[PDB]
Amino acid sequence: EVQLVESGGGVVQPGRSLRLSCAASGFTFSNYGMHRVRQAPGKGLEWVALISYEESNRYYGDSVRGRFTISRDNSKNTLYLQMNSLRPEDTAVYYCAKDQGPATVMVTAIRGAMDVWGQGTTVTVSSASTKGPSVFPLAPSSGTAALGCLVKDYFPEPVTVSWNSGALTSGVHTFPAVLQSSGLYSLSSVVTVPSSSLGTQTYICNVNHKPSNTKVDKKVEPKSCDK
Amino acid sequence: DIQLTQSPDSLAVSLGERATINCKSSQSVLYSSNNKNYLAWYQQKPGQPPKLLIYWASTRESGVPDRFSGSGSGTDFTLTISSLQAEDVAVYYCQQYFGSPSITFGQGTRLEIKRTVAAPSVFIFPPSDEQLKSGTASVVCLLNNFYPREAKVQWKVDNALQSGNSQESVTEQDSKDSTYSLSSTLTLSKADYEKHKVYACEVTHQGLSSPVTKSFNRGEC
Amino acid sequence: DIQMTQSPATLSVSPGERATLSCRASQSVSSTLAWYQQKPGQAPRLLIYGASTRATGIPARFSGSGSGTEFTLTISSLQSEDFAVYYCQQYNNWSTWTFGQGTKVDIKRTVAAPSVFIFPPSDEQLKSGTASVVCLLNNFYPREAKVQWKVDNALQSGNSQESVTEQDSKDSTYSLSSTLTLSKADYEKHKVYACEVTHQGLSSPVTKSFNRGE
Amino acid sequence: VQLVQSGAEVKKPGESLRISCKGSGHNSPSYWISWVRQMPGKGLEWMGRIDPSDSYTNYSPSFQGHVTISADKSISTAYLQWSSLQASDTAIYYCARHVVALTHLYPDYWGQGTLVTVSSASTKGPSVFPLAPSSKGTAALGCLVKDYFPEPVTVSWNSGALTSGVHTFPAVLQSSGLYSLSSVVTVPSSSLGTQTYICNVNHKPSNTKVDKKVEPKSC
Amino acid sequence: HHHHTNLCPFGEVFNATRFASVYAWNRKRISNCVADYSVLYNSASFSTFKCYGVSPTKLNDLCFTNVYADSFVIRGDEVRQIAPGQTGNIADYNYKLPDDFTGCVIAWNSNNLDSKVGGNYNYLYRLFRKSNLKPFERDISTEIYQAGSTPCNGVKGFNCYFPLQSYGFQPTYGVGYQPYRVVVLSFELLHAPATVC
Ligand SMILES: *[C@@H]1O[C@H](CO[C@@H]2O[C@@H](C)[C@@H](O)[C@@H](O)[C@@H]2O)[C@@H](O[C@@H]2O[C@H](CO)[C@@H](O[C@@H]3O[C@H](CO)[C@@H](O)[C@H](O)[C@@H]3O)[C@H](O)[C@H]2NC(C)=O)[C@H](O)[C@H]1NC(C)=O
Repeated sequence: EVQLVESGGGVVQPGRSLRLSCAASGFTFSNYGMHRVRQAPGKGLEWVALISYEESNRYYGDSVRGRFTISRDNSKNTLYLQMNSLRPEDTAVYYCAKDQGPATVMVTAIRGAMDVWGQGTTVTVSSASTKGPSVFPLAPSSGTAALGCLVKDYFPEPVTVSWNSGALTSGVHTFPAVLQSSGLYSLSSVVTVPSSSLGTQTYICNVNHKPSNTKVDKKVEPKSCDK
Repeated sequence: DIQLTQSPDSLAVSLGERATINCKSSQSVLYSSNNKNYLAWYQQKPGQPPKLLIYWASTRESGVPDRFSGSGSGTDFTLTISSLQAEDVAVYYCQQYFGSPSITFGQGTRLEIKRTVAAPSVFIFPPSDEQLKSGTASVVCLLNNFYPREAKVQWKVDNALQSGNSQESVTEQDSKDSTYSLSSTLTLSKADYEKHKVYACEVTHQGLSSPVTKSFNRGEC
Repeated sequence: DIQMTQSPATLSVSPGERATLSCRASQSVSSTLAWYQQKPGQAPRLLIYGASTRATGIPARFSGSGSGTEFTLTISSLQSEDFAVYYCQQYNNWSTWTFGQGTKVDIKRTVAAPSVFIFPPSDEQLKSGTASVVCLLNNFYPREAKVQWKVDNALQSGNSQESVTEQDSKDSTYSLSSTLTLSKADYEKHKVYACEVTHQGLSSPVTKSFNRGE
Repeated sequence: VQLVQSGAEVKKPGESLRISCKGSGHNSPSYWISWVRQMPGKGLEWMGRIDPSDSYTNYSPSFQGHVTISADKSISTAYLQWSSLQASDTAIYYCARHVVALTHLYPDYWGQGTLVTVSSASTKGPSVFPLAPSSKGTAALGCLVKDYFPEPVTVSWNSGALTSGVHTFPAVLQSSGLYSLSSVVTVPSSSLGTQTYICNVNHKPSNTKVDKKVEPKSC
Repeated sequence: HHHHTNLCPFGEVFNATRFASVYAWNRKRISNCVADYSVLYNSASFSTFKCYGVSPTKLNDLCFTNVYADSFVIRGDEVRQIAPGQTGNIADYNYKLPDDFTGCVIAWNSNNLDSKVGGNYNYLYRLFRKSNLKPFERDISTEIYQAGSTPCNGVKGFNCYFPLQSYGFQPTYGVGYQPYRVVVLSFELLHAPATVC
């Protein structure tokens, strides 16, 4: 079966280099042209690089023309993307794709399309240091009430949030993170519950951020404004 | 370069109904020799890589359900879904590979499910007492389960409309009632937060007859 | 090429028990493997082909299995006509067809230590110009055994040949002989002639020796 | 399905030789007959294979520059040929077939084999030397059937009166191209002075029958 | 013993130890014998058996003036190109069927026969070609395909590519890339009144 396993992504300082890999199986690799396509966070698809089946044709997008170098090892069936002098605009998920034809730009009659894609490597260019998040409660206000947890100031992506260790799933919304001006990410995870259970059911969110070896459980309680 | 322009940027179609996505190219994409337009269509669901649907403008990729169909030629192209199924909610890209300026994609069309207008449930959350001990105040405004996606949130601090200190995040369309949820985070310093008393967010949405505003008073609880 | 290796070297199974034979390939061979049977003095006979399919006309007690690199031949309820040597041959279509070394299937019996005797070359053979030193290992089990010639405590190699009888039809034992061949001039240069026998039935290597002219 | 090889051969080293193997009942003109070598006590080793119709060989790397395999589809016969024989080529040679069955391959008939003996010797009868019993409960004596050609020899003890415990080993081919054989027998040590032990060697090709008395050596 | 009562040697076509590459496909002419197509269709090992212009059931009841048996190898996803009115690298550049094709197409997965660990590169296919093949045309040319206006002078390189290319069949590949043996039967009907055939 067709299979493209990518690797090499990660956090890189601006101006530093990073080599992306892409191992292929299930088809005669030395015979097909390979593409590299990235997708910046929240943006559309953008073409990056291209190599021919005999590692001859090499073409690049305007934004990466000299900084990126594409190569292939037809003996190890692997595609490489050597990304040098990285900039923030390069932060994206990078896919490698197989061409239907040998990616021979001049033949034209044999021009192919993106047949099979890989799962994509995450690449983040930033001068941020790895940090675990702080979890702050979004306390329910004094028929149904809303509560949640605030996951603020962590790096890099991603985090995983559950409620009552998975016992609470109905009405759970965990928002995609937002990148703050400081360079760290911020995220919120909420859930709607009946107002009659705010005094009887203990609600605890379970945030897990593997890059910092951090797992936090935070008890969200109603702001007791009565004494 | 060959510029690809899809129409529309987003559309909603109810299940079992027909969806149609157009895509126009700058220069013609037609090798007159074989008479094949070199245009491809892709489906991209959240978190996944793209999935090839159509190539040669009108040829279907092996395994794609027969409800997907591409047509058009030259500079005007069309991707049509006939019996829109729940799993077809995704972004669709046209992509030319005429071989001239390498390869260019389209901006991508967002395909959501159409339903009855639904009003948002609004809740506001004051900054917790644990965060203010750190020096930063984060005020959160929630728009839970609404349709359609278009919504306008307006923060007000002592009746002064706030902008430039707020970030929003929207969930993808829910898988069972096909609604949206939105989160806007108003960030302030502890000193600036302690200078004003009335904090509120003003939501405007189609499902609402007049702008809704939820509020709390600074240090009132 | 694709090296085929089997295990064990030899085995011992009583009638009715289940023989288990393995076969390993150096690289994958998909499933184009074949097991054979070669009874003494007879041409080989096919048992399994395609790793698992039984050849028509073969008892259903034999069965093959495996895929890729490791395979197995199972003889459920071993019979008395099942004593032979079993190989595994692969036949991938555009490739050199390779062969295993084989495995010998015997009667199960208790371990027995060999009887070691050393025979000096007769005076009638020394008059001819050649000396043949024979070392005997009489009725032992299992088949595996190691003989090491020692001439004045110099381990000899390259000047000896060995011959083994078939498993005896009454006690299931083997008999092995090793003939150390030397010239009469080379034979009269040394004094001590010995052969060292190591075996499973022997706790330590047993050595029988004679001195030239004694 | 039926393959028929040629009869056993005997050649001097350096002489040319070609054995044959005719087939019948094949699925189609495009089969896969293959040659396999088997030395006296060695194992199986593949050599080559041809599709008669196409006559396309696939010699094994350890055999490529040594033997040539040819075929003539008119007689549906396969051939294996040596340009120059050496003593190492002395072995048994089988031909096996491998018909095609659309989905996969299938080996059917297996040749009975042709024995090849490369030796520069001739017909010679064996010398019989005694393996005397050692002066040191049971003792072992025997005979040495050395330097004879060709096979086989038959060894008996006391004209057939001593069959218990006799192990007549299969012969070995020395470097000299002649065969050597040993036959032993274990007897009670108390009978070494009261029971005479004689071994009857019979070698029909050379018209030789030797009886040799084996006594405890006199020191 | 050969007679015309003897049946046609379809075994030689289907039961060959090795097929030709699709760019240089083989063509056997079956003639001067009696053909029985009952054995062919009945076989449960044919993953593809599509006939055009004639139903397979009425094959033995038909009168042909001529029969062709073309045989080659392609990969699984390329089987659908062996039909009238198709395009692709195989139908345009390797083997093309006429629009009024009157015959049958028989295919079976041959992954136990034409794939080796490390890749069987014996099978080739023409990938580069200026204009499409005509129906039943065989191009065994090996001339370096010139893409640009700069001549190649027989040398491989940029804008100068070898027109042929190997499948490299490995047994671990997906069925869409595994080797499939194909047999294409071309019929030649007899112009005769209905009262005959
Ligand atoms: C290509 O060759 C295969 C292989 O034939 C094999 O080799 C021969 C030398 C003989 O030894 C065959 O016995 C052997 O299988 C042909 O496959 C065989 O086809 C025949 C009919 O053509 C099948 O016979 C039938 O078997 C079924 C049960 O499977 C019975 O119900 C029928 O009554 C009939 O006996 C036979 O099964 C089949 N062999 C296998 C292993 O499947 C194949 O037909 C041939 N193809 C062509 C186009 O010539």
